[PDB]
Amino acid sequence: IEVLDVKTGDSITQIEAFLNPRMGVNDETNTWYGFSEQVTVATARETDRPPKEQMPYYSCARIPLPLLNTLLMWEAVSVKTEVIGSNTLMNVHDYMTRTDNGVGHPVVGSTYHMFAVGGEPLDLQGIQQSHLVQYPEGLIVPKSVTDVTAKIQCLDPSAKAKLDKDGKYPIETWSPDPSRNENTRYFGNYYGGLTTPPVLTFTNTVTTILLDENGVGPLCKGDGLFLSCCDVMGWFTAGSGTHQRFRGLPRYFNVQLRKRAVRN
Amino acid sequence: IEVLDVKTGDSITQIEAFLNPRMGVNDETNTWYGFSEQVTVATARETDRPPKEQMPYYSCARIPLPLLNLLMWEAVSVKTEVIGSNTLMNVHDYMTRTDNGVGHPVVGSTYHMFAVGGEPLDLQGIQQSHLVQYPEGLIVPKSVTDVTAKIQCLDPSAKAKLDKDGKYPIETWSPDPSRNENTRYFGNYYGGLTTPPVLTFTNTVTTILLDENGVGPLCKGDGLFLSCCDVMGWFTAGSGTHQRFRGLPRYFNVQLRKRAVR
Amino acid sequence: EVLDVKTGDSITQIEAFLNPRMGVNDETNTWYGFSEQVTVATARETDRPPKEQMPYYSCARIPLPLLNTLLMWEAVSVKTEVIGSNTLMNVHDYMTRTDNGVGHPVVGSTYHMFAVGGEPLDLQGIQQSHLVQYPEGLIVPKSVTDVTAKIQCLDPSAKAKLDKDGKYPIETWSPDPSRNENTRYFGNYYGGLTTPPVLTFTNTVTTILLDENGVGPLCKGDGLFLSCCDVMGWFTAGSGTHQRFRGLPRYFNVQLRKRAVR
Amino acid sequence: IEVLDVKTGDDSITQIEAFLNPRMGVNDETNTWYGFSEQVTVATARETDRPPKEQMPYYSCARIPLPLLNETLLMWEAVSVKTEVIGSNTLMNVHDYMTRTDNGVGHPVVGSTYHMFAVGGEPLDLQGIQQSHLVQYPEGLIVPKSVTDVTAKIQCLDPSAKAKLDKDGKYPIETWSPDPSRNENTRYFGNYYGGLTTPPVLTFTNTVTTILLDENGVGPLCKGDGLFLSCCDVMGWFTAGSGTHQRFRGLPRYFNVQLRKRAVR
Amino acid sequence: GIEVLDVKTGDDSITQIEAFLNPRMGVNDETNTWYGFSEQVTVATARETDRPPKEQMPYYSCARIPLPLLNEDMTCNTLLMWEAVSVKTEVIGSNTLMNVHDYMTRTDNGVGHPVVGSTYHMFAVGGEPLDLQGIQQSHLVQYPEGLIVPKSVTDVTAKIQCLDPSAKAKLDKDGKYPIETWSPDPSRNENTRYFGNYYGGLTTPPVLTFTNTVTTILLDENGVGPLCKGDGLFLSCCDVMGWFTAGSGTHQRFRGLPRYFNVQLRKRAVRN
Repeated sequence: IEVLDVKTGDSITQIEAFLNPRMGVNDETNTWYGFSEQVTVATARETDRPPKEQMPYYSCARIPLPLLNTLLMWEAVSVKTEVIGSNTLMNVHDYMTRTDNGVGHPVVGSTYHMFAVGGEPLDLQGIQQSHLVQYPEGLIVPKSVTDVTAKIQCLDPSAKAKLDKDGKYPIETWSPDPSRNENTRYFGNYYGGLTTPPVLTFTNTVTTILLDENGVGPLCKGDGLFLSCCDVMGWFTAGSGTHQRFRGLPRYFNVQLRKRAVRN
Repeated sequence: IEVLDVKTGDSITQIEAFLNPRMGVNDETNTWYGFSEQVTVATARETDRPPKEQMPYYSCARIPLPLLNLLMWEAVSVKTEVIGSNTLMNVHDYMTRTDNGVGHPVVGSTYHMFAVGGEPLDLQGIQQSHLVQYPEGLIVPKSVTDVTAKIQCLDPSAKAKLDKDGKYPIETWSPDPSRNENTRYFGNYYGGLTTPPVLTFTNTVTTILLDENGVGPLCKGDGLFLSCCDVMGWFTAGSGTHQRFRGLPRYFNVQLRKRAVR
Repeated sequence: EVLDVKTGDSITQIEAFLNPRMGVNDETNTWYGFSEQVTVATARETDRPPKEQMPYYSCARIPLPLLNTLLMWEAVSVKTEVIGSNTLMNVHDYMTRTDNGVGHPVVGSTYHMFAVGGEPLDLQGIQQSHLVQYPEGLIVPKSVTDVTAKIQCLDPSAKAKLDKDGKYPIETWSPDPSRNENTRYFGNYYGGLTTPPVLTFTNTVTTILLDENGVGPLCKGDGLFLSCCDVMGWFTAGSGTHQRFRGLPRYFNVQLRKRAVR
Repeated sequence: IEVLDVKTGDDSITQIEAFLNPRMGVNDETNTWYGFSEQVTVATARETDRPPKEQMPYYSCARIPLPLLNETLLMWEAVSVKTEVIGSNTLMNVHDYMTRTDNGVGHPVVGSTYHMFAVGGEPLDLQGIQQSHLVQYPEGLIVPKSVTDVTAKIQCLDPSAKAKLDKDGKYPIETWSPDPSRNENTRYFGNYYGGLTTPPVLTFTNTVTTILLDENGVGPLCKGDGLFLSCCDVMGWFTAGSGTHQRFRGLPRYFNVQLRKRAVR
Repeated sequence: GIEVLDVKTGDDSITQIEAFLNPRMGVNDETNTWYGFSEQVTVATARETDRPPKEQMPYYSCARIPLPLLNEDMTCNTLLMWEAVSVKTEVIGSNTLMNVHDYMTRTDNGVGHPVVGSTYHMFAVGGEPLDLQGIQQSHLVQYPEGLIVPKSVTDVTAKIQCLDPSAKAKLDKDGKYPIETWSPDPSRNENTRYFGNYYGGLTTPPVLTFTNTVTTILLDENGVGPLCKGDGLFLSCCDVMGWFTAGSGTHQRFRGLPRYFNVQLRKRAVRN
C-alpha cells in the first residue's frame, strides 16, 4: 500500500470506549463480576485442569468507524487511555483477611497491564508455562491452532492466532506477537510476586502517540478500530478462607483518528 | 466556545488555596482530625456497613474569581504541594513498638490525586463490592443509579460531580476520563498493607494546565474548582492493633490569565 | 524591582558544610550526629519527648562579599551533596546481629531537604499529634499560635522562619509553599520501619535556582541562607533494641552573581 | 576498514527477524522441562562443587546469513533493533502444580533476573569471571578453564580469560561476561537484579527502537555478511509442588534488526 | 590555577586509555582463595572494643595510568595537557551472582542464597588523586596498622561522626583507604569527576546495568575535562555488591566486582 498525504480541515474524529475486564467471572449479573473464581492449584502436572472462570483473559472490541469512500482510510494518530478504579483498592473494610484488629488485607500480587490500538485484530503468539495443562473447552488456546508439545514452553512459531473474541483468549497462553502487528501498536508491563503492592497512575493529560517511525498510525482498512487490553491488579482474599481471586479493572480509550489518502 | 486570544499587561492573577484532608474525622475540633476513626472489617460480604468516619473522602472547594463581564479566567499552570511528610518522622507518639524500638510509623496504601478545573470534577462510580451498605448522608453510586454487580466494573449510569467536600468516598468514585473536558486531574496509587509512603516536596515544579491546543481550563461562572485526596497509609495507636487512615493537606497556587471567548 | 546582571568580578562561589542536628547537637558528645535513644509514649496525653530524641532542621546564614540602584547577590545555582553514605558500610560496630551475620546497618524512614534563599526559610507548622508536650528551648507551633487539633492538618496561623540551627524539630515544621518567594527548597521523604536508605553522590550535578523569569534568590542584607535536614534512618546499638536517628552532613557550593535592583 | 557513505534507494535497507529460544539447562525442545533448568542442587563443600550441565543457564546465540550485496565494497550495517522478551504473561499461570500457602495461589516464578541482548557484525567477545575458582565444570561446556589456567584471579578480572560466544547453549552465564574491552563491532545491553524471592519485572511493546549507531553514526558492520545475535533472559526460579527444589525459568527473545548497505574501503 | 586555551585537532590529538581495576574487599591478594571478597565479618562486643581486622573491610581501588609525554620544551609560552573528555565504564561480573549451586545457605532443597545487602558503587576520573573527606559511624573504632584512616591526618574526636574539615587526604594507595572512613570530598576535586550511589539494608537485592553504549561526559560547565598533571590519568572506584554467606555458617563476607574504564583524552593547550 502507498501511504499518501493526510487530509486537513471534517478530517478528524474521536472514538471513545470502556472495555470491562474479563478476569474469569465475565457475566455482569454474577456477584463476583470483575474477579476470577477462587483459584485451585493442580495436584500434579498431569491433572492441571483449570475451569474457564479461574483464569484472566484479554478484553477486545471492534468499534465501527464512519465510512469514507484516491482511497481514504482512518489513521489512528494517538490515544488517551486510563485504567479506572485504583481508588476501589482503598476499601479495607470488606470481608477480607485481617491481622488482629488491623484493616482488611488489600489486593496484592502479580500485575499484568497491556493495551493495543490497531486497524485489525491483535496478532498473538502462543506460549505456556506448562505444555501439560488441559485447557477447558470453549476457549482459544494454542491447542486450537497447532499440536502442543514441550516446544510451547519456549517459542513455537506455529502457535499463531488473532485476538478476535472478548474474554476467551487466556493471558497465560498468549503474548502479543512482535513478529506481526504491523498495523497495531501495543504496550504492556508485567510485575510478578505473590504479595507485591500494585501501582497505578491516572490522569487525563497524557497522550500516547500511535505514529510509527515514518509518521504513520494504524490504518483502519475494514472501517473498524480494534481495541485490546488486560489489567490484572493482583489477587483478592476474602475473609471466608485463604482462596484467592484475580481482580481486574476496566480501561478507557479515547482514540484520535484522521483521514489518510492511500493507493494500492 | 470559540476560544480567542489571551489578554496581555492586570491580565494575570494568582489564586492560593489549601484543602485539608477528609479522612473520616472531618471535624477540625475532633482530637483525631486528619485521620479516620478506627477501621472495622466486615464479618460477611452481606453485613458490610462501614460507618462514615472510617473511610476517606475527596476534598474540594470552589474559589470565587474576580468578575470579568466575553472574558474567562483560564488556568495556565499550578504549583501544588502535599504538606506534612515531616510529621511522619514522629516515632515517639503512643504507637505500636517492637521491643524497645521506635514507634511504627504510618505505612500502607497511598492514594494521591489533585484536579484543577472550570467546573466540578466529573466522577465515575466503581466499587470493590456491590454489596456494601453505605451510611446515610454520603454521595455514593446508590445516590445516582441502581447498584448491581456491574458497579464492580464500568457501569456508565454511575455518573456524578464532585460538588460536596468530605461526602464522596474515594473507594466508590474515580475521576471520569470520558468527561472532564474542562478539568485537568493527576493521581497515583500504590497498594499493600505495610508499604512505605513516598513523597517529594519543592516550590520549583510547575504543572502546566494547557491542553494540546494551548488552552487551559476556562472558569465557568468565575469559579475555580480544586479537588484532591492525599492518603499516606494507616496509623496504629499503641492502644491496640486497630488502624486509622492518615491524610495530609494540599496547597495550590494557580496562575490564571484572561482569555477572550465568543 | 530587578534590573540587569553585571558581567566580568561579578561571580562568587560560597561553600559551606552544615552538620546534622539529630538531637545530640553537641560536637563534644560521643553520640554527635545521632539522636539519644528514642522512647515511645505510654499514652497520647503523656507524650513528652526530650529535646535530644528528635531531629531538627540545620541552618546557617553565610555573610557575603562586599559589592556596593543597588546591587544584590543573586543565587544562580548550587552543587549540594550529602556526605558520608560510605559510613553506613560499617557493619562491624557494636550493632544488632542475626546469628554470626554482619551488624544490622542503619535502616528506616528518610527525610532529605535542602534550601537556598536570600532570607530565612518560611515554615508551616503541622504535627502528627496535637497533644505532644514539647520540651523548653525549642521553637514549635505552640511558640507562635494556639495548638489545637487543627495542627494535625493545615492551621494557617502556625507560621515561623527557620532562624535557629538545631531548634526547629522536623516533626512539627514543613517548608511553607505559600511563602518562600525568595527561597528555593527541595526535599523527599520515604517512610517505613526498616526501609533501606538510598543516596547518590557526585560533583557533576548543578541545581538551577533561577525562577521562570530567570531570577534567583536575592540576598537581603548580603546574607546567603542555607537550610537542610538529612535523616538516613535509625541505628540500633548491640546494647539493646533502642534506636537512634542517624543523620549526615550536607555540603553546599552556591554560585552567586551581582544583580542590579531599584 | 575506512567507512565511506551509506547507500540509498530501493534495496539499500533490509530487515532480519529471529526468535532465540532460551538455554536454561534443559536445552532439548523434546524434553518436558524445555525452557527450564533441571532441579538445582547445592554443593556440600567448596571443593565438591560439581554442577551438572542441565542445572545452569547459558547464553543463546545465532548467526544469520545476510543477502548478497557485492559482485569500494559494501557491508551490511546494523542501524537499529526492536527486541522483545516474549511470554511474561505465562507467569500469570498460578494453577499449575506449584508450592502454595494454605489454599492460596501457586507461588509464581521469583528470584534473580538476568537480561542481556547483543547485536554485532562478529561473535560477542566474552570475559571469564566466576564466583568460585574451585567449581568443577562438567565436560562439553566452554568455561574459563577451556582458554586459561583457572586460579583465584578468576574471582576478579583475569585478562587471560578471553573467549568468543560461538556455540549456543554451551557458555554458562555464571562464568562469562560481555567483554567491555573488546566488542568494538557489537552493541550489548543488559540488566541484573538479584535476591532469592525478588518479583520479576518486564515491559513489552512494538514501539521501542534501540539505536545501534556509535558516536560517529556507524552501526555494527557485518564483515562476513553474517549478523550475530546473542541473549540471555533468566526470569527467576520456578518451584514445582513436588518439593522445595527450584528450576531456572527463561523466556525467548525476538529481534528485528534494520540493516543498510555501507560502502567501505 | 591552570589557564585553559584551545583544544588541538588532527592525527594523534586524541588517545584512548583503558584499564580494569580489581576490587579491594579485604582479601586483596590475588593468590588467596577468597580474592574479591572480605574475610568473614566479626561484630564488636562493645563500642570501646571495636578493632576490625584489615581483611574484614572494603577499600577504594585506584590506579595512575601513565600518558604519552607532551611537553619536552618548557620554554614555550603555551604547553599541552591530556584532557579527559569522556569515559565508558562498566562493572563486570553481575552474571557470576547467578551461581546458586556453590556451597551456600539454603532453605529446604531451594537454591543457594545469593549475594544480597548493602551496595556501594563509585568511580572517578581525574588529572590528580581523588580528594577524600574523613567521616566515620563511630569515633571509637581502633583501626589496624598499615591503613590510611582519619587518625593518620588529624585528631579523631566525636566531630568525625559529622564533618571535621581537618580530616583531608588524597586517594594515593590502592587497597589501603577503607570506604567506611572516607568520602569523595565535594569541597575539592576541581580536577576530578566522581559518581556514586549507595543502597543500604541487610538483605537488599543487588541491581546492576551493563552495556558498551553509554558514554559519561567529563567536561565541566565551561567545556573543560580533567587536565592530567604530570601526564598521569587517575582512576578510582569501589563496587560492593553486598554480602556472601557460605554454607559453613552464618558468617558473611563482602563481595566486590572489577570495573573497566575506557577514557577518551584530547590534547588541550594551557598558558605557560
